[PDB]
Amino acid sequence: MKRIGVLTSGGASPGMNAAIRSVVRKAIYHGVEVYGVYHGYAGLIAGNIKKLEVGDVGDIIHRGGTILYTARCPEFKTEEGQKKGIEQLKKHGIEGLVVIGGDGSYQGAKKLTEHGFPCVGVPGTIDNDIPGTDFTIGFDTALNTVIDAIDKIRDTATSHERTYVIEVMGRHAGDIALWSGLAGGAETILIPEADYDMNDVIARLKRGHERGKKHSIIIVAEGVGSGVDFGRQIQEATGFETRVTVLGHVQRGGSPTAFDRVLASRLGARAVELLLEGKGGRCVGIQNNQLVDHDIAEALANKHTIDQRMYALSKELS
Amino acid sequence: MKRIGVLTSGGASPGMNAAIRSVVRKAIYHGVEVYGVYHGYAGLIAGNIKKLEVGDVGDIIHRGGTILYTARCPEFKTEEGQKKGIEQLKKHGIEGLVVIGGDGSYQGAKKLTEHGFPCVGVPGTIDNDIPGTDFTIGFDTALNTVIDAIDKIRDTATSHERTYVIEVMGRHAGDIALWSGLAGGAETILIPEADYDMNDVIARLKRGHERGKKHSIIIVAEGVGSGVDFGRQIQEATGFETRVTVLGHVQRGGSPTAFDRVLASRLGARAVELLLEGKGGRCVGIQNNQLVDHDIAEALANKHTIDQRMYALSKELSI
Amino acid sequence: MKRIGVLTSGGASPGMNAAIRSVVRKAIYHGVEVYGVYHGYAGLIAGNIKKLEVGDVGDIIHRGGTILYTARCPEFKTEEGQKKGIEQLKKHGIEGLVVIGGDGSYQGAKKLTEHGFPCVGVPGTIDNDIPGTDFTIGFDTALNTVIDAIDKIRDTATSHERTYVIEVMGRHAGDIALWSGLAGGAETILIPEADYDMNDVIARLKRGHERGKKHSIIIVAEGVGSGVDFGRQIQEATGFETRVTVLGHVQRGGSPTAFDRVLASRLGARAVELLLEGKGGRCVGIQNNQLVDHDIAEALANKHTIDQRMYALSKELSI
Amino acid sequence: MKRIGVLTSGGASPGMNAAIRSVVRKAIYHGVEVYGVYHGYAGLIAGNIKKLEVGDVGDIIHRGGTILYTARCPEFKTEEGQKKGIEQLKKHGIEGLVVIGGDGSYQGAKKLTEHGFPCVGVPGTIDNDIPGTDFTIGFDTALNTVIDAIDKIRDTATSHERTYVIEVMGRHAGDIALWSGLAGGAETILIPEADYDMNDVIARLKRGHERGKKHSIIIVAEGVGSGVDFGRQIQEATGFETRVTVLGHVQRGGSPTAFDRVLASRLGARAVELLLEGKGGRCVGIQNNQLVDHDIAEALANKHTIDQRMYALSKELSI
Repeated sequence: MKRIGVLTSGGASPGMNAAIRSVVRKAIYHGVEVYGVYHGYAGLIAGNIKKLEVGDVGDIIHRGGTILYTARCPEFKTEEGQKKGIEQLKKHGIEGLVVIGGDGSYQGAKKLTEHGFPCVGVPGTIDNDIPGTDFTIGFDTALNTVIDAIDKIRDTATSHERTYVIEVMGRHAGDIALWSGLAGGAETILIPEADYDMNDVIARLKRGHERGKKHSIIIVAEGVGSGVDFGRQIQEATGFETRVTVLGHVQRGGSPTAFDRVLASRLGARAVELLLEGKGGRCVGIQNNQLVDHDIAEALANKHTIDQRMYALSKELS
Repeated sequence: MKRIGVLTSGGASPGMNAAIRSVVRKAIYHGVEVYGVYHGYAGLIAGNIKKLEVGDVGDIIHRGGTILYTARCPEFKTEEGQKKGIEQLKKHGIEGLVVIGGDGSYQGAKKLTEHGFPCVGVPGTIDNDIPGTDFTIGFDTALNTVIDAIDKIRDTATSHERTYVIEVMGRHAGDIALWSGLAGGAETILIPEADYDMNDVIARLKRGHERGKKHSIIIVAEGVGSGVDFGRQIQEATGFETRVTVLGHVQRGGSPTAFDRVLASRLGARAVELLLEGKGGRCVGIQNNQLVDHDIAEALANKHTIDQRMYALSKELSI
Repeated sequence: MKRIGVLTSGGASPGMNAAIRSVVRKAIYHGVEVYGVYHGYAGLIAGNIKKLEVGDVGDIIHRGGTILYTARCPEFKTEEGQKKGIEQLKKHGIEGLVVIGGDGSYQGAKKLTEHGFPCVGVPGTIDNDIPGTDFTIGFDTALNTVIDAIDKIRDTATSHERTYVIEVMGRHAGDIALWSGLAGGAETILIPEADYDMNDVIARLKRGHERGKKHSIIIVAEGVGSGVDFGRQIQEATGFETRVTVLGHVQRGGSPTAFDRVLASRLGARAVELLLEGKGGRCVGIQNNQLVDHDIAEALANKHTIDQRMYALSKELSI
Repeated sequence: MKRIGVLTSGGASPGMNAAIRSVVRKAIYHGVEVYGVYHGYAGLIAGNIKKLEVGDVGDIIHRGGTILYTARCPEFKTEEGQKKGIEQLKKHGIEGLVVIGGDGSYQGAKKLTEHGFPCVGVPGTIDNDIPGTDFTIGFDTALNTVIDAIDKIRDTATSHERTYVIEVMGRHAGDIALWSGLAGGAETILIPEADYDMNDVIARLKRGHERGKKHSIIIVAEGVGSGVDFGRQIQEATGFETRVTVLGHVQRGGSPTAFDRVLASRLGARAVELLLEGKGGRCVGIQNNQLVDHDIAEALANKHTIDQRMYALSKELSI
């Protein structure tokens, strides 16, 4: 390929810029041209396209967010929209596309290949909810953002404010909550992939309160419910003053950790390799500490799960 | 004096441990013993008191929280509680008490000295709402905790998600919201002191959406209302999708910044000087970048005010 | 005036971007245009100049370094260079210049002012060594970068290997060393502004070890000497294993703290006010926690000092 | 078992406390008592041992260092010391030992193992140089400490000072340098496990400035040489001003990252299970993202390697 393109879609994840940097440098290394597609598939249809030079990625490896931006584009989820995209790619001489984003962005990667445009998906999201990869780019950073908040909460325990609820992201995937909860030494972790009894939870608060536990910290994945609601119900049920933190989109931001930069760099480069190998409709990932790549359709067909042992471990440790 | 005591009261504040360290080390340097009182005034009344050795404060300067803990004590708001408190101090041969905390800790200090027991207040709280000091110990750390959140939100630029409400601590004082908002480049800051026109907030929003502004960040002091409420109001009224962060007690936690450890070290040491030089019923502070102390009652009689020019400036820099 | 300019000179300082943003926004608030001058005085001479739009500082408040870049320029020390600069300014319609930087950047502002061109200086450097201000923009951030290192070192103590020497920046000023050493609980601090005695030092270290002091941390301002050398000088004197950290230029990098962003915002805006009021040849600062401005020549005439009580306090607390 | 023990040996490593916490909590869940052995093997021989209550580990998961302390012990490398150790263990009714530390600590585990005392090794070090595991507890945290410095150096840019040398830890392993180098966007990485042509290095450096590279960063593992010496070679060969930063022991310090805390928790817990399962003379680890365990002596026979494709990757990306 003489020229490829790269875009980000699905909302920000720390390490997207590291991944863009890798795609650009890896391709330029092999003599390939790289074009930035701004604003995701929306910018693709709109022809918001511009060459990325070696220097254009020379100061971004440590930056959060994405220099290419992202934008939702339902228009691309249609035939006429995909056609506008294809047309814009051909007009710019772009022969293949690296798509960095969430599972949603993958669908578009697939369609493009079917119409003779090799596209490879790179997992950029904090959710860690993409099949065919143990870890998505940004998950590690989000975890550290979450434990930063948990650590600070540990300093604030008094006798009358001793119970804390922290709501983290994770609409369907409990990964953020589970890993954060374990690393944060949380007493209770509520996730969608595991059922919980609010009585067992309240019972656990009291047991801790009895043996003199300095603080009870409850981690709640957003997919399970509102931090505000859980906290209010707990206070209502126990008489214990309950304080609530809702991190929100903070979890998507900040400079990527070392693990995210490294993962981003490897997957990004791997994506370029696949295109040059003539492969397409593939997504990259890491599995058992090894770089893998799967057919998009096959990968998307699996169901994401969490490590139950780790969930169980977290209960033992508290 | 041969023996003094030290205690922490009110919410946790980053730098409390640095203040405790300073109290202990400054006293020991002058050949005075320091006894730790645990759990604030509740612990004082209960007699939860124990000598602090030089090594008990050797690894705390950089630690958040307070090794002495804090606990509510309504009883100490009565003659009975004050008497019990004094009984315990006397029983342990404690001749003066350094109290590190917020507004309500100072009331206890005033009452104590009105009862003939030497007591000095040190301003330990994040919300900068203590008389006789430009800055309380913990405020600067809290500010940095808030902008950490704001900075991360600036990395999340989705075209349809560019409106963010962040609820910070305040209640009565808008200092945290004001300083973190100015430092964080917030578009709008809602503080309890000033009036706000929701009409103005929305117009400023739209004005920024038109000009292509990538992030609209609104800081709301809890004293003004709930971030979630405002987020809903703003989305209902503009159709701009609005995301909300409520930081909560994260703002009280974490390792103190350099400024807070310095302030804490200087102020804790001064409180000791005041006790050893016969003074009492005073609180320490920093004003116009100078170490000061005041009669507690006199200081408590002044209303706290936010810097009005800084508020005005923040509005000039956003637009 | 209807058009001003702004540039950055001297080493990079965290908060420079916050200052730039404030200059642009404040000017724009009063209907005035701002043109950025890139690569410092060098860029001013070479005519590297471009208008700054409101969107060009819309995302920098939290960024370290400077989007206008900085560079050395000996030519601007000469009258030919200075003239070529005004030439370039008047070519672009710039009626006043804001200069954000260290000592050196102030000389150029003096000269431009001697040549009848309205210029105001803003103190941007980490070493706190700029007259007419208690604190320079960047100082607070550097202290926090230093204590982050000191904090990590505390985690690595081991009774046999427990003596650490950290060398910090500050060419001729011991502010960084003094504040960071007080904030980090250092046992000993070496700065140009106070005589030291390695014997008095060695004894400290031993008395500390005698009573089982967990760790011994020594902070050394680079203007006093090398840390690697004080390290070697300390081992063969006590037999104590000694580790040395030299931080170097990390102290200049990083996102500015809340205090630096606030200072930078207040000083930047004040610099614009001065120009628009026709009051060039000044520098701005904060003194006794109030905003101030001074004639540059007069300010530069003042010698730099530190708070001796604070140095004395750090000695008292490290027992 | 009714009662086991845990200690830490080798340098300090972030996550040791999370590991200690997990050993203690996991044991308690199974109704086993845990006794702390302070100061590693030195303390074991000396009988520096005390029961750890469930509350002794209640606030350490996020703390750097180790509450049990670490110490060197040549004595334990001898038959006599080993027996005194076992004697002290029996003396306290300790039936099994969890050893958290570096490969030095594993030797002692193997030895207590040849003596028929149940011991499980847990890999706690930053250099990632321990057999039977892809990652050691503390490695990830150290990487992030290194890139924090590299990131700040990026804010420090000029035409004059554009070349930076950073010396990082690792002992005999290049892992820290390779991973931090890749994560930090280093132009050149010098590690023990791969040959380097200094002229290629020099040539690559010039190649970069010719094309106006923002900053040139070079990472040097300490086991390859001295940062200061490389920086001199480079300034002398290019005339480019080269600033050296030697991070030193700061890399061992700080609060563990999420991954280190999770790793520590899992490996600590697994280590206890192995003792209760009547195993011993094993070390635990993570390989291919799965919990594993191996015979100590066997694992100790494997040579350390790094990912060479990763190394090549770093070369490709820094053009």
